[PDB]
Amino acid sequence: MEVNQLGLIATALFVLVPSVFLIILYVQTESQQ
Amino acid sequence: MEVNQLGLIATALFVLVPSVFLIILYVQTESQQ
Amino acid sequence: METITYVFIFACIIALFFFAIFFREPPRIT
Amino acid sequence: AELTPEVLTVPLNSEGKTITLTEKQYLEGKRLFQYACASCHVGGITKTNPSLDLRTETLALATPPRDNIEGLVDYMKNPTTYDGEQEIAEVHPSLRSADIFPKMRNLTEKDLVAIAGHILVEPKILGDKWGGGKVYY
Amino acid sequence: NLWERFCNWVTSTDNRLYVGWFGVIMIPTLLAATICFVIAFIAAPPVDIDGIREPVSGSLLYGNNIITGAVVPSSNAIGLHFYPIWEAASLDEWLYNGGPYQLIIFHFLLGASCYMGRQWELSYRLGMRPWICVAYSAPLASAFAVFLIYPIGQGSFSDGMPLGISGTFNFMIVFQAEHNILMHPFHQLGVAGVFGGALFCAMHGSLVTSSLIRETTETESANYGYKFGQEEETYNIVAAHGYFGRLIFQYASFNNSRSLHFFLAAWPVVGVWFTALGISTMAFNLNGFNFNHSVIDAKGNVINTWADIINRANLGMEVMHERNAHNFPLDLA
Amino acid sequence: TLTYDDIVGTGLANKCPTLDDTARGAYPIDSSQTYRIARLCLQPTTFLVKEEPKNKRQEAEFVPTKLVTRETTSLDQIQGELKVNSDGSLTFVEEDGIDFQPVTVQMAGGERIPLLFTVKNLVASTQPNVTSITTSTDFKGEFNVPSYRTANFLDPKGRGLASGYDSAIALPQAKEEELARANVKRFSLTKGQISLNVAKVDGRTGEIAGTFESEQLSDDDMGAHEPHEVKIQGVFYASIEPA
Amino acid sequence: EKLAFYDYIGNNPAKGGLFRTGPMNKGDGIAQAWKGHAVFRNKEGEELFVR
Amino acid sequence: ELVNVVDEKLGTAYGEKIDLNNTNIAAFIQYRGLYPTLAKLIVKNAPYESVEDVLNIPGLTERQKQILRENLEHFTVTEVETALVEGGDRYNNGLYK
Amino acid sequence: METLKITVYIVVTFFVLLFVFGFLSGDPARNPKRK
Amino acid sequence: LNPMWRQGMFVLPFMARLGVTGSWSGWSITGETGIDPGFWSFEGVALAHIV
Ligand code: CLA
Ligand code: CLA
Ligand code: CLA
Ligand code: CLA
Ligand SMILES: CC(C)=CCC/C(C)=C/CC/C(C)=C/CC/C(C)=C/CC/C(C)=C\CC/C(C)=C/CC/C(C)=C/CC/C(C)=C\CC/C(C)=C\CC1=CC(=O)C(C)=C(C)C1=O
Ligand SMILES: CCCCCCCCCCCCCCCC(=O)OC[C@H](CO[C@@H]1O[C@H](CS(=O)(=O)O)[C@@H](O)[C@H](O)[C@H]1O)OC(=O)CCCCCCCCCCCCCCC
Ligand SMILES: CCCCCCCCCCCCCCCC(=O)OC[C@H](COP(=O)(O)OC[C@@H](O)CO)OC(=O)CCCCCCCCCCCCCCC
Ligand SMILES: CCCCCCCCCCCCO[C@@H]1O[C@H](CO)[C@@H](O[C@H]2O[C@H](CO)[C@@H](O)[C@H](O)[C@H]2O)[C@H](O)[C@H]1O
Ligand SMILES: CCCCCCCCCCCCO[C@@H]1O[C@H](CO)[C@@H](O[C@H]2O[C@H](CO)[C@@H](O)[C@H](O)[C@H]2O)[C@H](O)[C@H]1O
Ligand code: OEX
Ligand SMILES: [Ca+2]
Ligand SMILES: [Cl-]
Ligand SMILES: [Cl-]
Repeated sequence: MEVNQLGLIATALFVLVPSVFLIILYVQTESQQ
Repeated sequence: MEVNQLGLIATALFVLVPSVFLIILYVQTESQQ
Repeated sequence: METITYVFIFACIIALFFFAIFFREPPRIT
Repeated sequence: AELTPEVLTVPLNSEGKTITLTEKQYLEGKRLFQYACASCHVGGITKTNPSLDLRTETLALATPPRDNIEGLVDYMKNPTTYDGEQEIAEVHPSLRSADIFPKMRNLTEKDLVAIAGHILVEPKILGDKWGGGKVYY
Repeated sequence: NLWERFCNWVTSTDNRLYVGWFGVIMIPTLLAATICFVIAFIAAPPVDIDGIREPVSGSLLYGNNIITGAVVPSSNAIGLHFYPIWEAASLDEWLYNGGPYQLIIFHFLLGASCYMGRQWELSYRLGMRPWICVAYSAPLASAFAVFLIYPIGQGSFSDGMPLGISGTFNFMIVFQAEHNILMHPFHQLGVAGVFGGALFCAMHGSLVTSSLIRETTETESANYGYKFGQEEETYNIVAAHGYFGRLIFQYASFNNSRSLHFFLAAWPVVGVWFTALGISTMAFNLNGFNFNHSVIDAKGNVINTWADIINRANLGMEVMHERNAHNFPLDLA
Repeated sequence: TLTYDDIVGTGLANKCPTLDDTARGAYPIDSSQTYRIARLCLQPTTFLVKEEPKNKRQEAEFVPTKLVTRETTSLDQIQGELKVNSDGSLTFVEEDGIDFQPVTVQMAGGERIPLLFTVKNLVASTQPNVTSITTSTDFKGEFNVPSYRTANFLDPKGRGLASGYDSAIALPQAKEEELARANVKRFSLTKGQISLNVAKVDGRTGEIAGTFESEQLSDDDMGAHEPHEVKIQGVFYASIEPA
Repeated sequence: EKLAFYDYIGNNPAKGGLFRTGPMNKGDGIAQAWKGHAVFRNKEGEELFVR
Repeated sequence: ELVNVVDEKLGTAYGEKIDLNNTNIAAFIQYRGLYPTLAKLIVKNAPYESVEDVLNIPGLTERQKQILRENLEHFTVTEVETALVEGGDRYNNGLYK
Repeated sequence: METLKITVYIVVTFFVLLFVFGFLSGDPARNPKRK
Repeated sequence: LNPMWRQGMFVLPFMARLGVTGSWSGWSITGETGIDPGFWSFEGVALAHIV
């Protein structure tokens, strides 16, 4: 199947950039007490 | 140039996964007191 | 595509130089 | 392998007569070759004209033949071109141009014989290295 | 007085980065060299380095990666001629003939010399002893050897080291072909300098780390056992000396920290001084040792050594380098 | 009478000699005396490259370019026989001289056009009934343009014509049909046309000067790509001696 | 040729897609030449017009 | 279609003997009495329709004509290859020892 | 090019004069211990 | 037949709209030659924005 190659990195970035953002916030919430 | 396609995403992951890992460990360090 | 990647990594290194020089942990003399 | 008298046996004239050099004569010929010729004839090649060289086959096809002691001594006294049509003493060292080539001034007949003997013995020792250039280094 | 205020600001030790008068020269030259290097490394058109109308592409946009990219040295037709932008009829001509290389290397060499002067200047303003600039003179001498002295001796800035990774490797290989630098004693002293510098760096680091005084618990990093500006020594010099003196023998070990740190400064600096001098002396074609056909048997046959194998490799490099640039049998420069 | 030290570094060595403004005479030509060009100089001032339109039929006009190889462009010291034909036309046949210069010109968009600006083996004749060379004499002629690189030139992958590899050695198992255009170097000899228009004559010293326009092809990279048509315009100077 | 190129629905901006990415040349190719106006006729010879 | 003309020339008699129209002048060293005078005359007066037209070089002497007659069997004539004779390669083809 | 040459000459002359006259402006005094 | 809007150029038409036509490499989007853009070519505008 002749798919857009950039789609893969796009999908990865679409997963990774916001998810780790949430992870960052969550982890720094857990170390606050 | 006729470069390897996965060489994009690999490079991105090579930056992204360790860097954000360090960023996570940095930010949760700063929120500790 | 590969040129953009090289220039992006180089620019990130230069930005890191800026933050490591001007926004470092201050050496607090004890 | 040793420097036997069979190694040091070289043609004297074009007729077929041969001479046998002593090891002292061969070593003096090597020293005088390094003194007066090697700056342009190192390894049997010619630096300023690489199409000619000091290989025995090349000297044999020269006019007159230079693959014997007498021909080489005559060349050292009166050098010519490869076909023997013009004298080149004004640009090649010789006894007759020792005033413009000062290193040829004190060369005796024995020195010329020793140099010629070194030129004739060196291919027999070195194989294709003599006159071969950098391919055979 | 405006001049007095400017002099006070220039020599002020309260600036985050010290300027000084050497920095007054250093900042514009290094900024110019850096900006022109970044622009040329990304976007310069191909450069006819050998002067034979055979342009070599070194920028990223013309088909290079980080490894193969370079700022190509100026044309062999230029030679040692000064080639600023205003000497060219247009920017296209200046880019074709490798003008960016001359701009970058001249600004860089001036800025790095002023960097050495600036190191002295700040050491003087802080009440320090002044010889850090002397240690920095070794890499600076190396840069001068590969960018200026070797082009001067060879007669062209085309023979300077290219500003790139693969261009550097090309410089090394052609240099070994033409000068046999591996057999040069000054390069051997340089290898002893850098190998010994790495060895003594690892040695000093491991010996100090080995003798750190216990100030922390097992969970935390040992680096928190040192506080910045503390008066006591953070490690036991006597324990490290006892270890290293039992490792070899007592009199091969420094018990004096000042002598040890002087040795740490002196060994790689002197070694790199010698290898930079090796590059300069080979710029005037005083080459490394030539042992080709040195070993001869009783008859007269050549007995090869490892030097003859090195000579075969050098011959391969020599006959392949700059494959269209030579018209005559001897590569005289 | 300028010495070499008065000329070096200035750029005057690339300039053809000029004739004086008050010199529009006629140089007589006897039909029995043989003549020679003792010095023919050609100083180009403008390089025009024919653009390649995408469509098959268009204007296809010459566009200006930027010289990037500096003052290395003039042909000089050219000698030849100037013979008188039976029709009265004067024919110049060159024999030797600095009759070629490699020249690279840059088109708009950064593309570089290498060419061998040459008059090699030029044969150039006039119209019939020329008994005196005047400011109306024209020399129309043809010359050979050999390959920009000769047969010993090695490409960046070590391939060439009289020397080098005959294949792409860094792709040992690639298909060789697609790379046959780059693997097999070809030597090209094309033809060029030049018109020399006489504008100033010195009947005493035999010197003539004027303008030239020549058409030739550019470098083809030993047959890798198609050449571009180049028109070269400039000034010329020729010294005519009686042989 | 420019005027004829304007009269072509591949240059209509209302012919693309939301996830059809890239230039217009990525779609139908890079235009090289106008092939000329096509006139369709039947066997009688009457001119025919494409809708 | 795309052929290397030098290898094709090696397929002809150029690869076995001295071609009077194409061969570099240094090859005339490999026969007695040709280099440099007769070789210079031969290379100067090329092209030749046949081998025996080398005897009709202007200014030849009787001795040089006899020398050429003794080396007539070592010569061939082929069509002038442009790549072999352009750039002055018949006098200096870039090959030394 | 001529304007660029004059501009570069002016800039270089300015910075070099700054260097020279700055090191003439009592530099040995500007040290923390003596004078 | 291959203008800027066929090539996915998004910011090139805005620079061209307000008067930036030339490039430092000699071409013009108007298709003519000879024109000297000065500093304010497309590259000059991009460089000014980066600075
Ligand atoms: C610290 C400032 C500084 C210095 C020292 C230099 C130095 C240089 N630039 Mg430069 N440059 C600078 C800032 C500087 N640049 C800035 C800010 C820009 C951006 C506008 C540029 C843009 C630029 C371009 C575009 C080019 C240069 C070039 C050059 C070189 C030759 C210039 C020349 O011919 O001047 C000659 C002028 C003088 C010598 C001035 C004479 C005045 C005094 C009396 C000096 C006397 C000389 C004598 C040895 C004494 C020296 C001082 C002594 C105390 C040690 C030289 C390496 C050119 C280059 O690299 O060519 C390859 C070139 O093309 N520069
Ligand atoms: C295991 C094998 C080995 C080893 C250990 C070495 C070791 C060395 N070789 Mg060597 N070499 C080898 C094999 C080896 N070689 C072989 C096989 C060949 C033949 C192909 C060569 C050919 C060769 C050549 C031709 C040269 C060397 C040189 C050197 C020296 C380089 C280090 C140096 O000069 O630093 C000194 C420091 C520098 C060179 C850097 C200068 C830094 C400047 C002053 C500042 C830079 C600032 C920068 C731009 C910005 C920083 C970024 C950021 C902080 C902002 C070193 C002694 C070089 C030499 O002798 O140096 C002169 C040299 O020219 N070698
Ligand atoms: C088997 C391992 C081995 C050994 C023993 C050596 C040894 C040496 N190498 Mg070598 N080398 C090696 C592997 C090795 N190399 C490898 C794998 C490479 C890469 C392929 C190289 C590449 C290399 C280059 C490129 C060069 C050397 C050079 C040298 C010499 C000086 C290096 C130096 O100061 O090092 C740093 C180490 C020290 C400063 C510590 C001191 C070490 C000294 C030599 C030992 C003294 C011990 C003493 C004699 C024993 C008795 C003592 C007792 C009486 C108390 C030295 C003889 C240089 C050379 O040829 O010099 C002539 C040189 O140019 N080496
Ligand atoms: C105003 C914004 C804008 C516009 C109109 C354009 C227009 C254009 N760009 Mg461009 N670009 C922009 C901003 C813009 N750009 C920015 C900010 C960047 C930097 C990242 C770029 C980087 C860029 C590159 C690198 C390229 C273009 C190209 C192009 C051309 C092709 C368009 C294309 O393929 O789109 C594709 C568009 C889409 C597939 C639509 C995306 C829809 C998103 C993903 C929906 C998201 C849904 C959301 C997640 C839902 C959340 C729900 C939640 C709230 C609950 C076109 C002229 C290309 C070209 O031809 O240039 C020569 C090209 O190569 N652009
Ligand atoms: C069957 C048998 C025989 C059985 C064996 C049993 C037996 C009883 C045998 C014993 C008898 C015997 C020894 C046998 C003889 C055999 C013998 C002679 C073996 C040969 C050994 C051999 C091959 C070589 C060993 C010698 C050798 C390795 C010498 C190298 C010397 C060397 C270069 C040392 C210099 C080191 C030095 C000066 C530099 C280090 C500088 C530095 C960075 C560190 C110093 C330092 C750093 C710190 O940062 C701190 C802080 C402190 C303080 C400090 O100092
Ligand atoms: C491509 C062409 C276009 C190129 C564009 C270049 C334009 C340059 C514009 C510069 C504008 C100012 C920005 C810098 C501010 C700053 O640095 O803050 C830090 C302080 C701020 O001023 C200090 O701080 C105070 C000022 S303030 O109150 O903080 O505002 C003040 O009290 C103090 O006296 C003063 O010293 O600056 C200093 O410490 C002293 C000056 C040192 C700056 C030198 C620049 C670095 C040169 C390195 C060369 C090699 C680099 C290679 C890359 C690795
Ligand atoms: C947990 C260790 C992991 C090491 C992995 C790499 C090993 C490299 C080969 C051996 C080198 C030997 C040198 C060690 C030297 C040595 O003795 O180390 C020992 C040291 C621990 O020693 P101490 O307990 O004394 O701690 C020292 C502290 O006081 C610091 O001063 O280990 C480390 O901290 C190293 C951590 C790894 C450092 C490298 C990280 C690798 C990252 C690479 C990029 C990853 C990208 C992923 C993409 C998906
Ligand atoms: C660390 C990550 C930093 C960010 C990196 C990503 C930024 C955006 C990159 C856009 C690149 C342009 O878009 C992408 O270009 C490459 C060429 O470069 C195209 O690739 C195409 O061209 C190449 C030649 O170059 C062909 O060999 C290949 O078969 C073909 O697919 C892609 O089809 C297109 O999707
Ligand atoms: C190309 C340049 C070379 C040619 C020009 C130089 C030739 C040599 C002439 C000597 C001139 C030196 O003149 C020098 O000037 C400065 C600036 O006014 C003087 O004045 C300076 O004094 C003190 C330091 O003592 C500073 O705090 C003060 O702000 C400053 O004005 C110096 O005391 C004087 O010594
Ligand atoms: O340029 Mn760079 O390297 Ca010094 O040698 Mn000659 O020149 Mn080229 O050859 Mn080898
Ligand atoms: Ca006229
Ligand atoms: Cl090379
Ligand atoms: Cl040469």
